[PDB]
Amino acid sequence: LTPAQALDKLDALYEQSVVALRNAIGNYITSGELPDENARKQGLFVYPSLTVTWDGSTTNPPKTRAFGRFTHAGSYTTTITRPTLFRSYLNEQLTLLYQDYGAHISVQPSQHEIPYPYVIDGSELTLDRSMSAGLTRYFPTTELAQFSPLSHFDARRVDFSLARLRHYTGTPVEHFQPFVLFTNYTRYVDEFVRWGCSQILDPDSPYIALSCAGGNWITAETEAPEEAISDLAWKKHQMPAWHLITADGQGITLVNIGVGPSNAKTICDHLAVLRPDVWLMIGHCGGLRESQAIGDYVLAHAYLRDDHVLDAVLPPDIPIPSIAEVQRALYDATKLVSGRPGEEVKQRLRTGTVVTTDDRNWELRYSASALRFNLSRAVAIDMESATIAAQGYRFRVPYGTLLCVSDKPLHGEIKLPGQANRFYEGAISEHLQIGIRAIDLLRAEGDRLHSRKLRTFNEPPFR
Amino acid sequence: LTPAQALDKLDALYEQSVVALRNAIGNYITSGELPDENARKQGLFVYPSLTVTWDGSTTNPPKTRAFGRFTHAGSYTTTITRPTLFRSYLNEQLTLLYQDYGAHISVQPSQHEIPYPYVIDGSELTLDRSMSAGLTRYFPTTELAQFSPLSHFDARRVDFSLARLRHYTGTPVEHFQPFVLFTNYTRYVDEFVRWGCSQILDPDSPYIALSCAGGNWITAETEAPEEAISDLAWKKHQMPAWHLITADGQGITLVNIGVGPSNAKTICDHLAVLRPDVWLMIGHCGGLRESQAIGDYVLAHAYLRDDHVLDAVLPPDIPIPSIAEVQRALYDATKLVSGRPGEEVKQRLRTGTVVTTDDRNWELRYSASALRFNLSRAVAIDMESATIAAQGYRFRVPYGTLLCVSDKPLHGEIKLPGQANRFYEGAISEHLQIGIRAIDLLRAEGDRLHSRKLRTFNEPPFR
Amino acid sequence: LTPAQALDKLDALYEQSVVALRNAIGNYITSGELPDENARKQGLFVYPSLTVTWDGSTTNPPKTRAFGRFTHAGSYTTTITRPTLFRSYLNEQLTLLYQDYGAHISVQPSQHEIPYPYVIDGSELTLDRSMSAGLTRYFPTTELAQFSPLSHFDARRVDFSLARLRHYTGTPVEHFQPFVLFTNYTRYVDEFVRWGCSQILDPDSPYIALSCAGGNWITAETEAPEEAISDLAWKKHQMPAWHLITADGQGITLVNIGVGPSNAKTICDHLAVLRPDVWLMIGHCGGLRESQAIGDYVLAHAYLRDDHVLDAVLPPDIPIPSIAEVQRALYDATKLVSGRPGEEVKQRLRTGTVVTTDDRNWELRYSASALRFNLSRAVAIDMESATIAAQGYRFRVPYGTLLCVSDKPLHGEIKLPGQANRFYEGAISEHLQIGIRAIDLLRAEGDRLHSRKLRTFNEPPFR
Repeated sequence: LTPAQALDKLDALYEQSVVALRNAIGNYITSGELPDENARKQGLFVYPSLTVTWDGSTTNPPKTRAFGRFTHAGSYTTTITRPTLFRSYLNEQLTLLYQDYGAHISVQPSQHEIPYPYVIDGSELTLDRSMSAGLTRYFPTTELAQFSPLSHFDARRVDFSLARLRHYTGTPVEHFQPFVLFTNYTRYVDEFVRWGCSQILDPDSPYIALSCAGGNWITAETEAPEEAISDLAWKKHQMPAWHLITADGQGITLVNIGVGPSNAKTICDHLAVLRPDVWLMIGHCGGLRESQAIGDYVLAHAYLRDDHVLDAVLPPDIPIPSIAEVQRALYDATKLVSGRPGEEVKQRLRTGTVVTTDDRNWELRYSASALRFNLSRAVAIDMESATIAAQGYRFRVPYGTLLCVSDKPLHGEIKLPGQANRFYEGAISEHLQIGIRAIDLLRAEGDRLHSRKLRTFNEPPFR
Repeated sequence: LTPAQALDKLDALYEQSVVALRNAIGNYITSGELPDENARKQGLFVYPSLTVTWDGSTTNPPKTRAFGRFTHAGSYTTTITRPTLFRSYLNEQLTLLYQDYGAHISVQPSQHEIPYPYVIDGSELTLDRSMSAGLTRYFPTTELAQFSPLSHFDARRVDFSLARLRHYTGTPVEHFQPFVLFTNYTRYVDEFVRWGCSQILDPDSPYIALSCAGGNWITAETEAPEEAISDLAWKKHQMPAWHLITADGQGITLVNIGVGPSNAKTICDHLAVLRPDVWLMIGHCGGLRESQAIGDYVLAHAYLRDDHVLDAVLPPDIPIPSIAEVQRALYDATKLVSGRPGEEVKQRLRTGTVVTTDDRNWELRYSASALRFNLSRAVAIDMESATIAAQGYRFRVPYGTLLCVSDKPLHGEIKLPGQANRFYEGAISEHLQIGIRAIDLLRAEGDRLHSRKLRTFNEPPFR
Repeated sequence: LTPAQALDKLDALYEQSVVALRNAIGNYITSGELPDENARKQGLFVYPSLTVTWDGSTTNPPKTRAFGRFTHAGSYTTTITRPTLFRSYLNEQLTLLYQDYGAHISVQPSQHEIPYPYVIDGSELTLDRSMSAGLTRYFPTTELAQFSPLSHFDARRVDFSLARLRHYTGTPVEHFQPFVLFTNYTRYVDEFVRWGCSQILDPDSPYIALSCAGGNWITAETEAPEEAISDLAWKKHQMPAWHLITADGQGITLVNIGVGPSNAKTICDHLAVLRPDVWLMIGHCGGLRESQAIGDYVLAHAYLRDDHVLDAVLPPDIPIPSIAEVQRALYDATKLVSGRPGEEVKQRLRTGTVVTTDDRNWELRYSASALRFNLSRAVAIDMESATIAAQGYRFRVPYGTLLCVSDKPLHGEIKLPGQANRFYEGAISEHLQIGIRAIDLLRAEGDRLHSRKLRTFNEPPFR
């Protein structure tokens, strides 16, 4: 079976099942009819299954490629969902294994049923208690409990996160671009939207659309480009997102994750299933060194993890490295945008260890932290960095952090983003531009972007 | 010196210093003039100091009162800030020690200077780098490096939190009421404002005003009571607050803390300095038992602390108890507001252990958590409870938690806040009313509210 | 006082004290005469003391330099030993502070006496028990329990390590060069000596001498350059060293630390006092990825610390970053020497996380380690790397690791250093050359080499 063939059969089996599940739900609601356990056993409400097999012998198998590689010979399978949505990705991946390895591709019904909530296209159902109780009782519901994996996530895990992304983001998952930017300050999105609307108008710019948290779709032929940032978004969605789309889907997605490790973890948990090409943390931080000035930039080369939120799945003694590719991009982008070539940057940019804490009022316990700050040669403190970085590491998503000093806790200039602090607010536009330029630089690097620094021993074939 | 005298002298010394500091700042800005180190040594920019002394001999000293008591004989002192703001509190406290113990009160300049940022009534003065550098260099600044304590917080710690409360809350600290309600869902404030505006209109209701996050002040003689909830509030402030004020300052303050342990901890750190009479957690949770129905209520009698955020200052093995007074109020209010002719609360209310986690996607690791959930006899899971409760314990603020099941993760009904949930949205109004009634019941209890369950061995004299 | 003046006075006071101490010892040995407690109180047997003071005001103080900087105004002092030995270093350092800050330099007797064992130049005066007991009783001994630090180490700590370096190394501390190479396989020194002797003969090469472990001094005018590697060295010294010296003392020192974290830690502890410019780990490792071929190179970008030896002074959760400057040099040198121009290095060079263990037979417990190897995305495993890197971090000595796969434990190719390993043995010469070329590249970078990534908050003025 070939890539295009597999994709078509996945589409077929998927659509068929969701349509079948919808009907059953409809019938149960209109009359009280239940599906026959026999047809289900046949794969009535089942996700398609993709299996790739490799004999284990090829002339010269790619030994340098970061993804689309095989560690050993055997069969790799995985349940698939939303084939159309992942068309490109699945094509690209299956193609790599088909050609470079001459792998056997096969598609068939899985043993896993699609939880009914994921097939209800419109809105969540709102039947009376007796009705809901019946649905959860006779239909496929989510099951919290959960020879080789072909990809990082299975169908259920992906459907789970797609629903969440939409809810938290107030945006359709189809609009998400491969290059992500995370911010922890509302003004960054103000600046992003402005620069975005502007780009849409320039006929030379690839940016043709702007998806907005809340539903707004802005294009070059839109009447009132002011509805871009509807204040209602921040009340409806916890982590508002904005997508600057391009025809080839190589735009920039910006998510305002807010503040705290909890949110940073959560958003990455879901965004990971879209297999982004990279996500950068572009936000404010507290400068810990006497020589830093508000408005300066910090490029993180390591993290002191005091965020706790990931300690169970990724112990604090596991090193989270930097991605050279991303570091260079971040560094060069700072030279370019900040208008200071060579090593003039040194006066505006500091590269060092960032401390991420889950305690916003960490200042009330400075003495208790001082030793570790010193021990780690801390240069700045924030609340999302390490988390974003750890998640990128966990999910194989290139990551990086370029923060901007919004204050100096240890040197009297204590403040809080969202108050009277002109030197930081004046840095915002520039800061955002550095992130955007880094993305441009990385987007150009093509495949060089992804390296082997994130691969595990049992790394799945799909990127 | 008597209470009223002490209060007047504190007011005098305080205003004098803040005025002196403003002048010095103005002079330095207009000309470049610096204050003379001699006048400062005299207490030019200094916080007033309040000292209460007790000989150690009185007929029958209160041995049962939770607060306003002396452990031993001696002198107790503390720097004071915003005497006017704390007029009632300070009066009530000094009065108890003055009469019941015949204590000696004295007010004098302290050795601590008021950090200039706290005297700048308006926003920050827009100064260039050279100017700011000078201010932080020649004037008092907030420093992290920080006979017996008279109160829980000193002037600097208090000023620090007052500025914060205003920023996070979008409200003036003068409007905060003694009875606090914390919510984690935007709809609760919608319901609170509605019920509030309504009360303001009822001539029999003590509620005469409604302070709104953002600046709005609604009274019985206000034209458009719709500006109560300005959507812009949720963009400008992280933890919007609303105060239903009464003439005697015994109203109800509601803060939407949002989601996560980080925020819960932060807000409590600052709100603690206003010495609230009680704070209740009124939010949604996930029901963990199959016999629970969406919309049911959970009264927490214990907490499994998986929030991490407070592990350093309060180890997980330190037991956080329940306050019987608050429990009864919460239980009775559930009977009253929810009460139905032919039924017992047991069918709607479950009393048990709540798990508070910093991991929103804890479901992705159920197996790893299952043992502890069982071990703890967990009944519900949320993200703020334990934190609010632990902070209450730490700051001696009676606390309680009454949650409402918004979904059942372990039983095929995963629903998210804001998603279409017929039976949880329908419970919000009643839920809020239970909180409000519990407050009413506690407000009536007068002093019974506060007990000795929160006192430490070195408990300060002031409540 | 000027740098040159300070150096002369340090030399004077130092020589004077060591001479005074020798006499006193001589007198006690020949007759039984004890020094008078009065002359001692005057600084008879005392180390010189160097003090630098800074008013705290300078036009534009260096805010970018990695070393020779002041954090605040005040006085910095330290006891000094072997001024002649450290002449260059002390000169360079005092000069930076003298000119760039116009600092006040002063030299005077300290309150610390030189332990007599450090003044016994030969150490060959055998004394009976009664005599030794007397010496330790009436003279300055090495006390184990040993206004702001001017440098990282004090006179006693330095003397302590200089003695050790000589003993372990079988070399005079005066011969140590600023650029260090650490190896864990004897063949690397064979290759180093060969390439060294050869360089000494080329009239264009800066290398004019070769100090050998054991005592040999080889020059362009030496008869038998075969005595370079005397087999007796490996029996006499635990960590033999070899120095390729140049007229300006910018050669290359190579130390064969052997195997194990204990040795790696120990050698660094002592070598640190000579304030090297950099030290690189050039040794073999086990390749953990099936795509790696024996002979391939591993550039470490992070370390999984399973060495234990440094856990107490540097907790495993403290991140040990990579030094970009060193990483580039190592990377570039691999391109140049490995003659694989461009991105083709990828096939020979793998950049990733290295696991350092103190358990050579770790293979007997693979299952127990597999989880962490995977968790850390381990690429190779060795026994010195992390330790060397940690020590570099702790002592502010730029560091880096470029290992060469000598075997593949996880893939049926286990090989022991010294066994017939066609593809590892054939790469040793190339490997060593990569290290040497990295040093050449770094040596050219001048001051760029040192960055601020290693500075602590209380970082001493001296490099």
